[PDB]
Amino acid sequence: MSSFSKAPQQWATFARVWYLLDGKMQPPGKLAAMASVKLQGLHKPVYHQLSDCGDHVVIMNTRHIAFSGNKWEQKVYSSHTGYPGGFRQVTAAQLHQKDPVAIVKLAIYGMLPKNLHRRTMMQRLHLFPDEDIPEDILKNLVEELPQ
Amino acid sequence: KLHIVTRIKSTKRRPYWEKDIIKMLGLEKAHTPQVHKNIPSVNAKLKVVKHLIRIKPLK
Amino acid sequence: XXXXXXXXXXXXXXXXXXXXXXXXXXXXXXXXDYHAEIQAFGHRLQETFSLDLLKTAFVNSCYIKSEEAKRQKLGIDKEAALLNLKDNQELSEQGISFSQTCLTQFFEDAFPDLPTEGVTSLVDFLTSEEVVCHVARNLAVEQLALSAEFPVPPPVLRQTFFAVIGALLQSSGPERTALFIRDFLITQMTGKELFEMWTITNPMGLLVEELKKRKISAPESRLTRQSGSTTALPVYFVGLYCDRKLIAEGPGETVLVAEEEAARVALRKLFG
Amino acid sequence: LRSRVTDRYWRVQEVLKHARHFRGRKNRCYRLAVRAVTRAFVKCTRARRLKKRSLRTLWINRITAASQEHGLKYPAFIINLIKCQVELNRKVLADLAIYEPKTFKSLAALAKRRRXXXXXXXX
RNA sequence: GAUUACCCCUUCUACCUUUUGCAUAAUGGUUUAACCAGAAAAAAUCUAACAAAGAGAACUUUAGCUAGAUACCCCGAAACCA
RNA sequence: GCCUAACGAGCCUGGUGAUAGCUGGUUGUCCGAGAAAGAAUUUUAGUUCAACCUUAAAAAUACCCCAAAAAUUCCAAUGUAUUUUUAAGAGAUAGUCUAAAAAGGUACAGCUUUUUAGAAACGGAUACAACCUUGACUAGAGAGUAAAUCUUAAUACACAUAAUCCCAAAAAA
Repeated sequence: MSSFSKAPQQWATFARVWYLLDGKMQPPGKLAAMASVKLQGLHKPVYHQLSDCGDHVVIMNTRHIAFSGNKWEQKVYSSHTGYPGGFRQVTAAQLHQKDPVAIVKLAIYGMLPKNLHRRTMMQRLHLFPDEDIPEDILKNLVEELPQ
Repeated sequence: KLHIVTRIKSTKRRPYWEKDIIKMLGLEKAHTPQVHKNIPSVNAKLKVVKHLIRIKPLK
Repeated sequence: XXXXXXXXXXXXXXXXXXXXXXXXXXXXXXXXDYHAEIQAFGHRLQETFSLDLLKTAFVNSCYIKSEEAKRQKLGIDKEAALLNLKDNQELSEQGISFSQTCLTQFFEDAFPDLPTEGVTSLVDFLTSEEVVCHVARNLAVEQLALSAEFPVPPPVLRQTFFAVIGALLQSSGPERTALFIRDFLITQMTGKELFEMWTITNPMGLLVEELKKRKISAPESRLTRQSGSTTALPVYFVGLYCDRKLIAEGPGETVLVAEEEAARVALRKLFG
Repeated sequence: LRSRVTDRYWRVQEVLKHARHFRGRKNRCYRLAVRAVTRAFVKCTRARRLKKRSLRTLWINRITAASQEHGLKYPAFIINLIKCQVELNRKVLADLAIYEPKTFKSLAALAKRRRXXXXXXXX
């Protein structure tokens, strides 16, 4: 083919590939790392920062996640409002008993770089406490990497 | 035999007399090797700045 | 002095809102003579002969008609430039014919496995007006071209270019021409467009014709797998085979487009 | 006696000519144009200095990706390439990591071969 | 810098003045135009004239003497006197 | 208090461009070299020569310096380059911190008063004057490294707006 005068290689953009990640005892935040790698598209040799070539990751069985140590009761999630004394402390236990899909999502929410692309790639992430996937009627690729 | 002196560390932040020693060894730059004869006069100065340099015997 | 710079700035600022048309006679700053141009033309290119035919090659009928028109209008004197056009049209005629023959020989020798339809298509694309005229303008032939009305329009530069061709055919013979043209045209193509304009109508059916003509085997399309995406485009994996042997495989957004691309890749695959 | 004449006006005209495409008074006023021009040149130098760093990091990321596809990480691949006496730059290596998976697959195969031979010779 | 004929992402703590140190929440400025603040040769260095003499009736002179060329910016009081 | 809207002594004009060691200011390019404290002063926010520095020439030699000897004061040798002599000309003299040794203070201070040393890209330390790495040509879609970045230490028959000692997590070459 042809190449001219010192240029980086990117053509236009491509289509993202949807991936599936299993639950059941994989460490929280340890999965969020590689899920953020797949979210950014760092696993693809064609990766570009501005192009946002990141894929769409779907994880299942988020309630079956297992955190080691005593961190179950000892982890405190802080939620503060505009009102004075609106500081709220929610333990990982109670949060798991209420809204588990939030936990892992938060573990991902700190991994990604800031500003736009964070929320942009955040919309590419979906979590469910139990397995129901109408999106599985649509054939997708499954990747298995347990810890 | 003959000893070759190489500068692996800066003379900056160090006393001026050490810089004078390095100038005596003929090192104007880091990592630059210099061939020198073995004598107590040179060996002493070599022992002064030894912590700032690496010396290897050759030839 | 500030007056000369204010006048230069005012002229340079006046040329922004006013654009004058390009003139052929006032184009070159130095005096333009026939011998100077043909001399440089002889020094640059390998071999150049028939200076009269070369000068005639850059002569167009419009300039002659305009000249004779001015001769009739003013009525001062009368001269005959008539022979120029009559000598040019013949060179152009032979030029076109020999160009067709030469290019046909090129496509015949280079790609023997290319079907007649492909040969016709590639010849039609290679002899196309727009491309050749583009090569002309890129070679700055318009500077050597003589046109009274306007320098720009393609019917001038194209006929002029073909006249130059025929001139090289008569003067320098075929052996030199084959060196000249063959170098440029190939370098100009560079694209997939060559087989794309022939694929504009029923790619599948064309592949059917080629396969039935060569191996006498009906092509079969079979979906080997599907990876769906509801948001942007779904991806279907389409295989294309003959006699259980897979010819090609490829992804597509829709079944139609997938089959089109598969048929295209398979089309260029059988080109060799 | 001299005069201000066209000198200052021409200098301002030049600075403002270089101040085009700028936002607001900086593409209009002279002083802000100069102030923005200085910053523009400093940023030119600095970004032209860090461009190599950004490209290097990007290439390292790409090669890391292509390597991880083959089961090995970036540092191991680098070490193996060093002991293979390969001076190939990471730019061309990334270009091969994109367009020509076969060459990178061969280099990765030789990498795993050298690693297995070293691990078998050490034992 | 990349990128599309526009933008998001990434890389960066205004200028000046005053200071050990200012993006500093120290100082001055709405913007633009214009106005606006280093002009003194003794000894010296240097370029030439002549040389125990130079220099246009005056001075210097154990190589001098004569000539030319080189370095020391503005605004502001409270008050005093007639 | 008042004496033409402000009187510890009116206003106008002139002396007058009064005096200001103060404060606020002082405009084109490129190249080389490049300063933070010795004693005095009706002096400390200013000056005068040393401690330095710069220009242009000459005659010298100088330093790092071991045993003869009294942390140094001296001197071979070493590998070095400089050290002045003379001729003109500057500016600077209200500075800090760390490390070490001191003094005052309370084995307080981003504390003060001295001696020695270092110090002041845009790498590292989250950002940040000295701490760590490095001495400073332009250009280049090259390469090799320096420091650094994420963790290590435990058992008994208490301040005041929203959290974590820089994200999220992790584990115990």
